[PDB]
Amino acid sequence: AVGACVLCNSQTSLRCGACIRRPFLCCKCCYDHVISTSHKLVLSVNPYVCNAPGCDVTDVTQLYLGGMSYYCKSHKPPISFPLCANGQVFGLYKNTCVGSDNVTDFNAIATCDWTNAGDYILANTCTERLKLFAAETLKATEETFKLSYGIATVREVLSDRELHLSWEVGKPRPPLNRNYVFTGYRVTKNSKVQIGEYTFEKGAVVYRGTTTYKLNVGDYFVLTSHTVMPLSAPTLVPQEHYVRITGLYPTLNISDEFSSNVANYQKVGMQKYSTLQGPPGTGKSHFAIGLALYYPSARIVYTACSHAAVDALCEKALKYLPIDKCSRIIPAVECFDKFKVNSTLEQYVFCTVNALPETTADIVVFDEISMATNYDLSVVNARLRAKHYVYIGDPAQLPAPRTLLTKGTLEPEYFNSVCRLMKTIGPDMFLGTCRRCPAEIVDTVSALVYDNKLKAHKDKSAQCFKMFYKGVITHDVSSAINRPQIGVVREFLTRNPAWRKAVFISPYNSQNAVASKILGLPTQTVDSSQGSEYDYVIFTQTTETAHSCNVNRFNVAITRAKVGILCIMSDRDLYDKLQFTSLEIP
Amino acid sequence: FSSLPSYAAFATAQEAYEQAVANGDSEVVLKKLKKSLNVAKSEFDRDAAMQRKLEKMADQAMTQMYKQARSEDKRAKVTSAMQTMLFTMLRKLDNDALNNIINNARDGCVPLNIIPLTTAAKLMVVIPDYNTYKNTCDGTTFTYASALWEIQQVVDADSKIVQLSEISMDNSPNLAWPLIVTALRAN
Amino acid sequence: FSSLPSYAAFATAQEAYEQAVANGDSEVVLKKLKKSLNVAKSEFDRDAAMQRKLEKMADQAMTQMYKQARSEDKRAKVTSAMQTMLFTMLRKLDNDALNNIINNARDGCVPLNIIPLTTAAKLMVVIPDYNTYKNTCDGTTFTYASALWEIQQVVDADSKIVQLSEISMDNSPNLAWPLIVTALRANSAV
Amino acid sequence: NKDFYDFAVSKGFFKEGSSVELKHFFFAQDGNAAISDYDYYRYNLPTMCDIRQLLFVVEVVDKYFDCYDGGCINANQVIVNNLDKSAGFPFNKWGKARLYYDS
Amino acid sequence: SKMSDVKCTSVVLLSVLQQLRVESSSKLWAQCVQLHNDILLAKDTTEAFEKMVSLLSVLLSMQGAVDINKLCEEMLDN
RNA sequence: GCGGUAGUAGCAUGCUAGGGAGCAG
RNA sequence: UGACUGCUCCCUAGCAUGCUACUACCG
Ligand SMILES: [Zn+2]
Ligand SMILES: [Zn+2]
Ligand SMILES: [Zn+2]
Repeated sequence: AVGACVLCNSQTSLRCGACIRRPFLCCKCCYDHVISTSHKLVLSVNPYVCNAPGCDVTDVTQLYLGGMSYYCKSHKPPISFPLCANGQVFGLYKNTCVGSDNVTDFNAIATCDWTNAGDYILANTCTERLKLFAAETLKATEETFKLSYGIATVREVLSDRELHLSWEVGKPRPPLNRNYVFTGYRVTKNSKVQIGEYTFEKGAVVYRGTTTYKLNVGDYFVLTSHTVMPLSAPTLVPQEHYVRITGLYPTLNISDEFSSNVANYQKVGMQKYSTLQGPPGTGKSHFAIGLALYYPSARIVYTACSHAAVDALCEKALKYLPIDKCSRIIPAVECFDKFKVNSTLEQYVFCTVNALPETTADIVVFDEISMATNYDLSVVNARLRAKHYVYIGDPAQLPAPRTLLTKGTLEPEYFNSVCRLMKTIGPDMFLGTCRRCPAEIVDTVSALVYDNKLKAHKDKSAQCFKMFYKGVITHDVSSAINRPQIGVVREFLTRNPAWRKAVFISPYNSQNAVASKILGLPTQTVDSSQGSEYDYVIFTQTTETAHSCNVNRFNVAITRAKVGILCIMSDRDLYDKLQFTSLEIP
Repeated sequence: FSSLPSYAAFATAQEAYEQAVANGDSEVVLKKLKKSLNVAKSEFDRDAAMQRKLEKMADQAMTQMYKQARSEDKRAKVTSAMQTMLFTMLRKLDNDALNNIINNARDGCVPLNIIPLTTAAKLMVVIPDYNTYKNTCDGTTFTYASALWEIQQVVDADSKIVQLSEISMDNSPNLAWPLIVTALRAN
Repeated sequence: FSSLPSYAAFATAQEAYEQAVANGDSEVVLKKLKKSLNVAKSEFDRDAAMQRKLEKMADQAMTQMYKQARSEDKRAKVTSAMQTMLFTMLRKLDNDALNNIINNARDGCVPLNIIPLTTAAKLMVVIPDYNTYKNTCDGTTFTYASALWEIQQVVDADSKIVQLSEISMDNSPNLAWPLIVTALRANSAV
Repeated sequence: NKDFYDFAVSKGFFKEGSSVELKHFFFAQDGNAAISDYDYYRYNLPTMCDIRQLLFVVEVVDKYFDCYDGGCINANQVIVNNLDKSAGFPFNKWGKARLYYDS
Repeated sequence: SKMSDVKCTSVVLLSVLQQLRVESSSKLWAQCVQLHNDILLAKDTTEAFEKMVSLLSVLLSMQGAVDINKLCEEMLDN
């Protein structure tokens, strides 16, 4: 009941009747919320409505406070004083209220459909708590506009990986790839019954098996969502550098295999938070282990948004240093049970943004912070009250798709809370680790956005592929299948012997789904190639209008290779000075 | 109630009539002044009580809403409130047996069943480290809950019997430590 | 309260009388003003009171009729619920044994206490302790009420399955003892 | 209620040897209590009476109950207070006594 | 004053035990109820204390349940 | 000059209706 | 899951009666 309106710094019991999150607005604050826009309904400890039987008044501007109750205008016992009067709304804290100078914060960003770029613009032009309200409202609008599409179901079953699928009544269908997991429920007569986790991309309906299934009649698959609760801890911690190396457990040996570790070790010695801007091969592979060995007993927590990217470190986090000192817990969802699972007690707790309880910790070393709003930062800073932070990440690592984009692409810097801070105050560490990624990618990628931080560490043997091509497009309701650069990729792989050991990633899974029918290259998604980076690669774009060929949405997915790459680009923007070997079409 | 136009009109009429009467005058002027004064006086006097009733009623309504909100808040923290209260009273009791068992549970040595009161019946506890064994178990007797017990069995996490002579300072750290002592109440 | 039928006449008379007063005419016009305005306000008084009485009467009538309608709706739904309950419990009467024992009666009337005793398909036994257990339902089939029953399931006070192999004299003090035994009529009904 | 107990203790109450002490509490019962309490009807036995003496005792009792008046009343003269109480079995699955006195 | 204190503490302890879903085990709940009802009827202050130890042992022998150490660091039990 | 009548305001008295709580058999 | 009666205190709403007061009409 009693929450907090903070812009006016006013405890409140009121809330707007028709709004996004039942937001909390004080007396004068609810007033200029209900006169600057149209929100003529409020909720208190009890809702304001005439109490005579059969009466109906939604409005509050004409209700009266009667005999320990509320009465109204059309049906009027008016022995009272009006509820809305004298620049205020009747409630508790009617005296200890301040008001708002910026009248149109809610009136600007809580009044639109939460999809324009102006929402995020103002969210970055906010305070910590105001931008917390912003991030929670973005999660709320994500779920509330995801719960407006259909539910897939299999009513007569066919052979697995090739079924039939009817959907729903009149609703449209969302995008097509494995972004939306079709994990619904089955109904016997009134109850919900074990179903499993599914995903629909190819349709005759070809399914990808997150598990092996024996589908029965009627089985329904759809994401059923709850609402993210309000959070009680700030996302970012204010920048305060340490007086000394007091309270640390120093070691005697110094890392040697890593050539950019000692100065950054000292930095962690007197740095409180740490974020950098890097593609694969930026210390995310070895520097975490470097800190792990350089301070043994420090409570250091790691996390990636999916377990297959936590695995990229955890696979040898138990080999480089003893097993007894790491863990991450697996809920049951694709998660890897390598470590000591169902064990809160550990030292180097690996984690996933989706789930981890809170006991205690002291040092933060968290991986990518990309595909979520301030929820990711806040849940992990609430997870532990830490003395040191390392926010490994990038505003372009896996930039959060803004659901149904309608109005352009915003500046990459404007991420949750730290990426705009990031290159306005400078990178937190001196760190570049190009021991897998070669210089052929580094040249272009660092000349574009990551200036002078990553090194041209490894040379190339003039095998990088160029072929001038414009291309033609053909789109579907939720994806697109490519004629021309797909054919050119085919006839290119028919020229070189040792090129059929690559990946076939796709902007939407439809490309590899169609290709599996006649060649059969493995399925790959642009969603998250979690901790799985390989040298030889076949990249494809099909349709690239606003999600692909705009900014560094996947310029890290252009950092594919180690000694050789393929990166198909059907536009004429990201080639300005790229010098791939010029060879003619066959 | 001096913030209403009725008060202003009544005050001006009062002043005018009082000045005219104190100056001394005839009957018709007094009659006209009082006929123009009494209506304003009644106008003031009605609101003078209506405002008071409104103010007290508003105060009562705010009181009632505060009470409802506080009751709703209070009925949602009962588990934590009760646990804190119980441990406060347990502090205030100040008994040696209760203090002994509370400290033992706080360090890790908890029981496995209800503590018996008779001169018989079995009690099982868990001893997770050598220091607790050093403090409690010395010889073949057991001191727990301000009483005396006699050890008769020691079982490890692997459920193998360990003889009493085995446990020693350096001879212990090769064992499954969460031991389980089963004793009976000495007379 | 502002467009009453007498409001026009009252306001027009007041305006005309006060204009005549502002004209500074003789005392006769003032006396006429006073009389006319007094009678005008007197006639406006009942027109302002009776209407307010009537509105409150109408509002009370509306409220009473609304609550009557709500009561009727509730009655209809409770009637539907009772009918559904009766017709649902009808479907378990075992209409062959019941008919067989009804026809044997000399006029169609039988005591109610002997209907479950001779036509029920399931039997439930509650056992306090082991001494009572070994005298009532020992083994796998027992006899009660001149019929043969065979055990189907045994649970405890916590509603957890208990196997007959562990209901012994030694293991008795390890069970939540208010045991419930379920059996079926053998050779007869289920 | 800890606040009231502390207030009472801070005023010289509940001392040793006092003549005022607590002996009224809320007692708790285990699972098989309702049936154990119902089993007290075993004290009800069939009893035959001395009829020639009961037929005179009833006359004296009727003499005692003689200064009142009674009879039957219509359904619109019945007074019921607190219509928000239980209606019994199986009527408690659908509402209180208000539902059946209104329907 | 040392007897009413233990009776009030026993009432609070039984409430705390009931909040932890103990009555889902008939034997444990019956024993707890018997102990609690026996404490309130006591006349001397030694039997009440041993029964109090027995009743508190039920709460102490439940691992997850509550945090003994946090509830001892809040300027509470020593 | 006195009384009657019609509204309006404050105050007091007893019932009816609604809600919250206490004790007793 | 919450029975039947009896008594008492508190708060609000309506009705009836009485007291006083302010204007107006009538004789
Ligand atoms: Zn609003
Ligand atoms: Zn506000
Ligand atoms: Zn109304």
